[PDB]
Amino acid sequence: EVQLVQSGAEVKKPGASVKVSCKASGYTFTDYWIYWVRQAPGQGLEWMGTIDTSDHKTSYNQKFRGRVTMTRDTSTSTVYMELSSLRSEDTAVYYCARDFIITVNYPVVDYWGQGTLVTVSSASTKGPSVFPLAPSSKSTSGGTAALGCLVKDYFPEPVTVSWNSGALTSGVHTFPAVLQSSGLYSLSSVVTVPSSSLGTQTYICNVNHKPSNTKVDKKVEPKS
Amino acid sequence: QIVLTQSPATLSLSPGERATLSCSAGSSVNYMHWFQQKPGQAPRLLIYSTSNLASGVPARFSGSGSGTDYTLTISSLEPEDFAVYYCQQRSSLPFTFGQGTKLEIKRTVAAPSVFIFPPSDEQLKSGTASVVCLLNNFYPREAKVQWKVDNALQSGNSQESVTEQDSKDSTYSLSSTLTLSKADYEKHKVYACEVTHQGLSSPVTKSFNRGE
Repeated sequence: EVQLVQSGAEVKKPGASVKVSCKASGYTFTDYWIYWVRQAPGQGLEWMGTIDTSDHKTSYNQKFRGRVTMTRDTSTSTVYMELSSLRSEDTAVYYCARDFIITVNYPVVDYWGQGTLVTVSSASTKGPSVFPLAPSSKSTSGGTAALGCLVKDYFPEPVTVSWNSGALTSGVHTFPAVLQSSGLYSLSSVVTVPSSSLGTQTYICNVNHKPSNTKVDKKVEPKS
Repeated sequence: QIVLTQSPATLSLSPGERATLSCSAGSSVNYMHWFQQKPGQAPRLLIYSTSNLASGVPARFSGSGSGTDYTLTISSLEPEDFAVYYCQQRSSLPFTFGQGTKLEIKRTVAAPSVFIFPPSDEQLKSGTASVVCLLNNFYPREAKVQWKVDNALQSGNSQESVTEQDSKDSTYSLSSTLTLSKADYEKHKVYACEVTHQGLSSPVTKSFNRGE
């Protein structure tokens, strides 16, 4: 089986460098070039460059101005991409991909790594504060109400959120995080429930921010 | 430095219909590649050198075009085909991608279910107030959320977040969060979120009075 396996997520300060690995297996490493593409959150695709795994020839996107260096180790079938002098706008998922030659006798068989998230920020690791999005006390015999929790001011990504230890899943919406002007992330998770049982059913949002080893369970209920 | 312009930005169709996606290059290229991308996944090559199917790609995908104008056609759409599609040229360095076309599922109009949430007393102690307006399970994606504080229109102090199109009911959900200092928050009374959407015959306003 062909596999391209990349190194794990990175968090870096501006000015530092990052070196991402792309480990190839299941085919003849020196028979295919490898190239790299990145994608900033919510944005499109940007080609970074390519490397010949046989003789170390390279070509790069000159927009990176010599900050990108691609290398390869035949002893370990690994390609590396180093991006130097990092800036906040380099925050992106970085992908390696096996190149292809369009003039082959057979259909191209396409293979990609799983991607590596690189976060570039001056922010420090911080666990979130978790605040209730409280439902209206207003109840009806068969109406519904929304409630949720606001998971605010954490760094870096990611956080996970479940409800009632995973027992409550249908109608849960956990929104994509937004990056605030402070450099800290915030998101909300909500769920729709019957309004008639808000006083007797317990709704708990389970928040886990592994980078800060923060685990919080927050009960959400009508105010006053 | 060859610019690839894709159109339309979003394409809304139902399963079984036929999708036509366009890619226009700013100068001529010898061929065009096409990639598919689903949320949380790497891009996947579908068509190479304008018309050739990558290994394992089903025959309902076909590509055509020449010069500066290329097309990806997807017949009898399956649910697995709704995704973002990127064209790529490799005729001139640096290789460049189009900005992408989102192919999303068309369904009947669904009005949002709208809720407003005041800041918690716990957060207020910390010196900030977040007010949240929630729009649940609506279609189409287009929606306007307007914040007013004592009838003053708020600009620049809210952020919106939207879910991916739901795999089961094909709807979107949206949160808009208005952030104020505690100082600013305690100076005003009426907090209101007004939602405009095709499924609402007139805009829906949810509001509360601070301290009530």
